[PDB]
Amino acid sequence: FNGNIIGFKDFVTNKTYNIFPCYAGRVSAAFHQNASSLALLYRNLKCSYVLNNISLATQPYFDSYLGCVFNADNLTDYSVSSCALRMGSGFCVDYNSYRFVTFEPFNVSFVNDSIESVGGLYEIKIPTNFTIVGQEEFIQTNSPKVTIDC
Amino acid sequence: AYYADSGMPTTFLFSLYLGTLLSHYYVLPLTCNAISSNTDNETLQYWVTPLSKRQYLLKFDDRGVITNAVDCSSSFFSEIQCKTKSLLPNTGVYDLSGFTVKPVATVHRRI
Amino acid sequence: SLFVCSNYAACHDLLSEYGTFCDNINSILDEVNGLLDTTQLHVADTLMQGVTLSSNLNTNLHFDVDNINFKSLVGCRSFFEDLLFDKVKLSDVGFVEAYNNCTGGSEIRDLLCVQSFNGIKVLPPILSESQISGYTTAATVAAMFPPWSAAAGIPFSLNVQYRINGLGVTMDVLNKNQKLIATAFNNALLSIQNGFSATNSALAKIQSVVNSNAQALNSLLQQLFNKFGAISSSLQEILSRLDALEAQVQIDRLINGRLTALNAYVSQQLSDISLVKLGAALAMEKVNECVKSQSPRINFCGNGNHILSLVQNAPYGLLFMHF
Amino acid sequence: LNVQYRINGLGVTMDVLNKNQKLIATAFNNALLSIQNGFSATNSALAKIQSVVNSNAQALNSLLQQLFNKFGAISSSLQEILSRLDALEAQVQIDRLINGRLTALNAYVSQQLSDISLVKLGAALAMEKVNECVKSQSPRINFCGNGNHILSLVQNAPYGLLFMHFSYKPISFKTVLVSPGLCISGDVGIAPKQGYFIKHNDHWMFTGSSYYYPEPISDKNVVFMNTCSVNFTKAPLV
Amino acid sequence: GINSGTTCSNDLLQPNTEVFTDVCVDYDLYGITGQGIFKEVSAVYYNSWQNLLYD
Amino acid sequence: GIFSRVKNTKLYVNKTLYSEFSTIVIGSVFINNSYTIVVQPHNGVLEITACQYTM
Ligand SMILES: CC(=O)N[C@H]1[C@H]([C@H](O)[C@H](O)COC(C)=O)O[C@@](O[C@H](CO)[C@@H](O)[C@@H]2O[C@@](O)(C(=O)O)C[C@H](O)[C@H]2NC(C)=O)(C(=O)O)C[C@@H]1O
Ligand SMILES: *[C@@H]1O[C@H](CO)[C@@H](O[C@@H]2O[C@H](CO)[C@@H](O)[C@H](O)[C@H]2NC(C)=O)[C@H](O)[C@H]1NC(C)=O
Ligand SMILES: *[C@@H]1O[C@H](CO)[C@@H](O)[C@H](O)[C@H]1NC(C)=O
Ligand SMILES: *[C@@H]1O[C@H](CO)[C@@H](O)[C@H](O)[C@H]1NC(C)=O
Ligand SMILES: *[C@@H]1O[C@H](CO)[C@@H](O)[C@H](O)[C@H]1NC(C)=O
Ligand SMILES: *[C@@H]1O[C@H](CO)[C@@H](O)[C@H](O)[C@H]1NC(C)=O
Ligand SMILES: *[C@@H]1O[C@H](CO)[C@@H](O)[C@H](O)[C@H]1NC(C)=O
Ligand SMILES: *[C@@H]1O[C@H](CO)[C@@H](O)[C@H](O)[C@H]1NC(C)=O
Repeated sequence: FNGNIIGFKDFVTNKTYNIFPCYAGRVSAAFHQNASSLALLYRNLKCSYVLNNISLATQPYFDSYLGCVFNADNLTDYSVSSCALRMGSGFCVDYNSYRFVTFEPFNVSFVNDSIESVGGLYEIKIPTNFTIVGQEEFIQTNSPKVTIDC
Repeated sequence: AYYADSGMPTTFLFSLYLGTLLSHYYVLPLTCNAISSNTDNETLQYWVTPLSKRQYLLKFDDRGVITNAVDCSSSFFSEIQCKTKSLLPNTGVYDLSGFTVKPVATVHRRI
Repeated sequence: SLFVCSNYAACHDLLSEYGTFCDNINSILDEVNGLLDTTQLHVADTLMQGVTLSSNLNTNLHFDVDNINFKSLVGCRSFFEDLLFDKVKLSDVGFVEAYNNCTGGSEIRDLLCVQSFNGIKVLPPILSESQISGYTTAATVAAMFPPWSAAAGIPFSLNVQYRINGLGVTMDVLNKNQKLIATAFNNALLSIQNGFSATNSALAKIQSVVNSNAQALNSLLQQLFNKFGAISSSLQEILSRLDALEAQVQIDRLINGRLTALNAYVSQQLSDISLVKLGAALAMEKVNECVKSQSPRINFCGNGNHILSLVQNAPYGLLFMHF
Repeated sequence: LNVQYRINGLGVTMDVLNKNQKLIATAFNNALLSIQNGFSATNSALAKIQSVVNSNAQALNSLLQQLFNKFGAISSSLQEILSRLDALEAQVQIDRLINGRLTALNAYVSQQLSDISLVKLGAALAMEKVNECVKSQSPRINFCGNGNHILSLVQNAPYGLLFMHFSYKPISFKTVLVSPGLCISGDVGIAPKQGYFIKHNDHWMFTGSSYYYPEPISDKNVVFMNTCSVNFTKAPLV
Repeated sequence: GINSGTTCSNDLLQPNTEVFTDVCVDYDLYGITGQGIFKEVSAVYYNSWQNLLYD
Repeated sequence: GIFSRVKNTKLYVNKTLYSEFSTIVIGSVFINNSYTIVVQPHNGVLEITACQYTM
């Protein structure tokens, strides 16, 4: 529709073609100050296809739902509470070397109690101490009054 | 032409407009008796590495001396760090687009 | 480095003199994605609250109280959001899958990956919809089960009873038809899940916003094919049949036309994410004045006499159900 | 008295804290000293104001190098161009060069329009905050402070206003066996407007919604009910 | 070597003037043109081949 | 272009310390034209003979 090529035929053997365009460009990388190595991520592309493109990387491949992550052992057993190097879809990497640990920001405390009306009554973990805490917040209300001579 | 016997970075000597493209380099033989002295003394150690078009980083200190240099062409840590104006970049997920496959052999448009 | 010029070194040399401008555009992209992720975490911790639920939870054993069904909206992935995910296939998970089909094979009409092959990449959001839907399910079952953190420690039927106290309705006729009004909510829930088969206004706006996004992407696709006063639109033929000095005016006119197209697009994107921030903040406001605790502000949560509301996860947004 | 009546609305009884006004006064001044020492740590608010000043400083810095970009022109310094080329050969690049300068200017004022609109909306949000939970206390939760927000006070800031908030959050809890709502032998329901009901020592006592305190049952702490539901707790006698 | 170097066109004869400090004047320092103010300072980081400082 | 890295050859003749290394020629065709380049060291001092003489 928008003038985009699809395929051709040969005038010799009269067989057709589908010209899917090729791929170029890298994806991303990850770095930390106290680390010294690099964490490489190659999303939306197969690890075996990446290794068949040029050569075999020094770090072993790790294929994920996102893609091919390098130099990081995937570890979904533990969950990082607060990350700063976001891989996307709740995923992150960190240095102690570099390894891949799934990320969740928040969780529910999961109080070990009942669920139903025991004798028509409920087990609620009500507070017994009185404690307050101040809260810090800022709202920007003003901007510097810039000008320019045209 | 550049040399610096003292100080590990090199400095300017002179420029020389020729126009003729320079093509070949050779080291002369020195007809000398024994600089090695039955391989018990020193020898000659000219080492060579070619140059080409690259963009680098030139870090200056308070006294205007070249502190460090970054290739920005070999590794992936060669880039990012030098494009973030530091010897050591901050944490972040920085994208890369420094690779193109270019495996082609035939380019024609014909009737 | 890929869009305005793909791979041509003589072209990239003329890109290199003015690469500071597109680097500034990339920094603009970085900060609008930073506000996008910041608003996503804002959504995450405003849906989150001081919630405690009992750790001995089983969604399949105990799932209903006083004969109101929730198995459409009970998750951990609920059927209620999965119906909407059946109604539209252009999710970010579907985007990732569509990137996964485009590695060789069939479907030569594959617009999403030839957008990626031309340069523009729809990044997935940093939070999966599975955990967001699980968070909304956790908030809903917190509202439905003791301790009622999302219902201020009050049972759900008691929330309905105490709300209908405050709306000019006495309790004398109410005490004999709890099952009748429970079936009234059940029939309302069946009606609103059955209404999604018809093209609703919610369906109209979700396909409107995703088709607007696709139309903007296709507008970027034809911007490569625009002349901008040049004799052609791409770099290979003008690098071939011209000698790059008479083609230099063609090159810089096409790259400044493309850069102005990106300036218009980043202005549109910053306006769009400002709208996203305003709509998001209004969503925060209506969440914490309807579902966490109802407020005496009339005719904003629901048209007419509002009683209560519920929030379900949606593709690229939240689905708000009001009663 | 203002803060005592304010935390009463959050579900706290007054009998315990009549003896405990001194230690919550120390909690007040310790919270102020903690947030005063909170600015010694690089917290979010200092990061926010530093982000604002670095953002518009970087914007006005990026305005400078738009003079120094190459564009299609052979240089960026017009002075050496006019000392290098004649006036007739100036306009072959300088007219579209200054056109690029003006496109940079009107683009820059378009982002200025966007940021002034969003900071006007931020000023409106700050206005809503200061007239709903600074000069008064509105029934609207999780808007000024997270959790049980008590009240807020506003201090002056450079290019903004600092919004410090008093919030209530206890440190220890206690399990208890309670029931929300019940009824009596005269088929009259008993249900808390705030809090729960504890049964101990063969009598049914009343507790608050934020602290374990068994209070004697009364008619002023309760909302009346004509008939209780069949799925409610039945209490004999009065 | 545009407006910089040693080969000076003396077709228009101009006498070499001392550096008038602390005034807003135009300068022709060995062919380097512009307009600005010079303040007499002290520097030690300069080298034999190095004569200009850049920002 | 090329980069060279030459460790000094500190040979110590008795009470006459020397540091002498080899001689390099660079050029295009190395004839009586094309500006042939010959640089040699002579015991602490370099001698550049960069002229289009015969080879
Ligand atoms: C590049 C290389 O392989 N250099 C050799 C070098 C040459 O093979 C050779 O000297 C040049 O003459 C030819 C083309 O045959 O030889 C070195 O070893 C010599 C062996 O010929 C060594 O024995 C030298 O022999 C002399 O007899 C001589 O004049 O040839 C005496 C001289 O003092 C002696 N040099 C010493 C001991 O250093 C060489 O000259 O060192 C070995 C090089 O690696
Ligand atoms: C009080 O409410 C509970 C919870 O709803 C009732 O217990 C079950 O409720 C479900 C759904 O309403 C029914 O399908 C079950 O048959 C109920 N179980 C039993 C044993 O009744 C409970 O019945 C209610 N009690 C009264 C008196 O209404
Ligand atoms: C097939 O190709 C031949 C030449 O290779 C051509 O002459 C012919 O027309 C084509 N089509 C058919 C149907 O044979
Ligand atoms: C890195 O090392 C420094 C210096 O010891 C230390 O202060 C810091 O806590 C370490 N970790 C990070 C994340 O910076
Ligand atoms: C890590 O990834 C590999 C493949 O990339 C997978 O087989 C393995 O199960 C993963 N480990 C987990 C999910 O713990
Ligand atoms: C509540 O917490 C405070 C915190 O220091 C503690 O001193 C006090 O003993 C606790 N208990 C009561 C009943 O106040
Ligand atoms: C992607 O598309 C191909 C071709 O239609 C298909 O064979 C494959 O199953 C698809 N992938 C998934 C995950 O369905
Ligand atoms: C060049 O002209 C100047 C006058 O501006 C004159 O003083 C000088 O002698 C001339 N140089 C010659 C003739 O070599």
